[PDB]
Amino acid sequence: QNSSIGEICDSPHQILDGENCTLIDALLGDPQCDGFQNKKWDLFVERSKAYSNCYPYDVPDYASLRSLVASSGTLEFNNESFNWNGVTQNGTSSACIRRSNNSFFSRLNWLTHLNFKYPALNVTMPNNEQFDKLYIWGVHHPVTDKDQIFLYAQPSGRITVSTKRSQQAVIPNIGFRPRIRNIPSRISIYWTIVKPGDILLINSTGNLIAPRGYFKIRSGKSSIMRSDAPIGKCKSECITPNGSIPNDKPFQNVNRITYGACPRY
Amino acid sequence: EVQLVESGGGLVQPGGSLRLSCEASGFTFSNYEMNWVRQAPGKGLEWLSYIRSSGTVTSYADSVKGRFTISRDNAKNSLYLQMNSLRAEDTAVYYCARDLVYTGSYYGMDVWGQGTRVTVSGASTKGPSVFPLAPSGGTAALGCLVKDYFPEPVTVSWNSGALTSGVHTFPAVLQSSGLYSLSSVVTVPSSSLGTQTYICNVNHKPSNTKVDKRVEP
Amino acid sequence: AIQLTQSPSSLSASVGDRVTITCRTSQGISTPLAWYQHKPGKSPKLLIHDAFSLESGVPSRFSGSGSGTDFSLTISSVQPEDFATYYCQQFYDYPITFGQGTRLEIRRTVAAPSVFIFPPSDEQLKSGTASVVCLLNNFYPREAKVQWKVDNALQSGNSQESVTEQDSKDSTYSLSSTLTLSKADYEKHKVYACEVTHQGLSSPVTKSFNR
Ligand SMILES: *[C@@H]1O[C@H](CO)[C@@H](O[C@@H]2O[C@H](CO)[C@@H](O[C@@H]3O[C@H](CO)[C@@H](O)[C@H](O)[C@@H]3O)[C@H](O)[C@H]2NC(C)=O)[C@H](O)[C@H]1NC(C)=O
Ligand SMILES: *[C@@H]1O[C@H](CO)[C@@H](O[C@@H]2O[C@H](CO)[C@@H](O)[C@H](O)[C@H]2NC(C)=O)[C@H](O)[C@H]1NC(C)=O
Ligand SMILES: *[C@@H]1O[C@H](CO)[C@@H](O)[C@H](O)[C@H]1NC(C)=O
Repeated sequence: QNSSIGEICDSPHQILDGENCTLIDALLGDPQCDGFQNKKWDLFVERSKAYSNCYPYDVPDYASLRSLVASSGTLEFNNESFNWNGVTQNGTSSACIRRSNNSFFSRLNWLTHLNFKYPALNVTMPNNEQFDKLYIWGVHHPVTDKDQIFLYAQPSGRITVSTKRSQQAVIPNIGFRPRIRNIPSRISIYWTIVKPGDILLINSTGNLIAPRGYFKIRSGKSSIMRSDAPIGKCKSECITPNGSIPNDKPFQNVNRITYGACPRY
Repeated sequence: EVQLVESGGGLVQPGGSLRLSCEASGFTFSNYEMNWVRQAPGKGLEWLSYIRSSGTVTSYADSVKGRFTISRDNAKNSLYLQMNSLRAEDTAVYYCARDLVYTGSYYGMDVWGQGTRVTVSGASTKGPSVFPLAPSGGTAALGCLVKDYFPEPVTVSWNSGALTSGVHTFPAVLQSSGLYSLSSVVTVPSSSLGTQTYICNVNHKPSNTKVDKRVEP
Repeated sequence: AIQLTQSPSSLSASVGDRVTITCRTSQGISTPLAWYQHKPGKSPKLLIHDAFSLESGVPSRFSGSGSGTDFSLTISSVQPEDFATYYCQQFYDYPITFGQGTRLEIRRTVAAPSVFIFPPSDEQLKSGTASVVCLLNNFYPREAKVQWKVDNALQSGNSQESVTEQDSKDSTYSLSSTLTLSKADYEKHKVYACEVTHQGLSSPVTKSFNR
């Protein structure tokens, strides 16, 4: 096989079009991506035109987190009621506008001090389910020591997200960084998988971007594909970033990246 | 016009010191963060340092941190880079640039300096010798040979800028004597060699050597 | 620090095409990347928002897309003056870092080189050095062979050459190879030839000169 139709057939596979959204923006809750909440897909197609329009952030191991959610095939999110006693929740920012108001990532709770007191937070979450939980949390990096003190009443914030198997400790990096939507600060995003029977543990003294719940980790038969090809009304079992392709011939030279039953390369 | 004029570059011995200046005009120097960027010969762009508009807020690239020092003077609309403990790898063309921050978001470095060359070597400057390339089918070619000079660069113009079409000034070659040599040529109508005078205007700033040599058939 | 890897390093595109350049980050970032056009003998300029495009008209023909790890620079219509070495930079976190650069090479129809030879000037021969320069003017593609001959004897190791950057108008090259010998060795001979091998030439062309 050597030619492609140029379009991605919406059948028989479940095709979810990202449009102006990446997977991580839909994962975190960028207000332009709220329409992607809880969505299921067999193949999720990221676009080149996808862009971030919320609070500026990085993900240290971006490639692997993008692989976990892509395989689960779902963005299903179940809220949990953490006991954030003594802190101000629902932190908002003018860089992440939702419905003409200052907002933030839908799936993230940015905690600030309460009455200029912000105590050592300790929360346990048991994961009594029969399936892997994916917790998404972050670390805020204030621009100045003045910004650190004003937000958290703590010059040296520390964060530790632990389980019975793993532990992650992150320290903020105070400093100036190029203004993104008028924000010289940033946020580092991390994730933790809590397997059934294991407890999620959080030990934040400052700067925490608290999670709001978990994502379900399903059987990884789904995947992700970078492609600019349009989504079309047709039926084809093989899918390549150049478009859908028939699977009658035994070999193909269109693209090495494929999804579904495809000819060998 | 928006200007960033650069000064201070030259030839310096290893371990020696040198200072650069990026004088600004056209815009308000007091509101822009300034940057120093260099590319070595055969290398790509390399960010070096940065000041915030209010001063006292700096950080450096690891390659030069501890040796170089960036500084600001909003009164004289100028940026300074103090280069100490210079080494061979520090030889590059150093640029200065501001940060464009339209609305509230950073977009990149829009206005760039003209370029200034710093050559760190144990060698000394030597002026070039300029020799004509005289014409001997229907269109003739003539030029000048700018042989044996150091360091880079030299600039060559024809008739003080009147003759521009057809000119090809070639990149230099570092011949085995440790000196550079290039040739600039221009093709002209073969029937105007007697009616038109052709002079190349070689300039070699590091040795204060500028020569107007006549190319005569 | 955030490191960038740029692909490809060299790129040869015909006129009027659509070309995309990719940069990849070591760490995923939400901020886009900034792109730059580096002409020879000029300061690099900001691509994505050139001149006063934000203050004045929006239209532009350089597109910079990508979020996360893979970003891209797209040129909607390749032009003969697009010859440069493009660079991408991240502005998420200092230190600011660039890529290795992508040298776009505008491609033209095959052109034939004009060959000229220059005898050493009188003022050289007094200083004790002879330099014989041979010019290859306005040719394409780059690959061309310059062969020096002294009394029809092959010459190697005593010649150097350099090529200009591709022209911003006719997208051609130009080459100059120089032959260096002493005054004594120069006057030991009388026939110096310059043989040029090139695609646009059906047979090698030799420009020579006596005395
Ligand atoms: C994905 O992103 C693109 C690019 O940002 C979006 O296209 C943009 O859509 C907006 C509409 O909100 C257009 O703005 C319009 O401008 C006119 C002229 O002032 C104004 O009268 C309208 O009221 C509106 O504000 C904008 O021009 C347009 N840009 C481009 C390049 O097409 C697109 O809507 C996003 N979503 C999707 C699903 O594609
Ligand atoms: C996390 O620590 C906080 C305080 O550091 C706990 O809140 C206190 O818990 C102790 C132990 O049960 C009580 O004696 C106190 O009355 C509680 N309140 C205060 C103000 O100290 C909290 O219970 C701890 N987390 C969990 C899950 O037990
Ligand atoms: C914070 O936001 C959540 C969800 O948006 C909401 O349920 C809650 O009432 C808000 N306020 C507090 C104090 O949690």
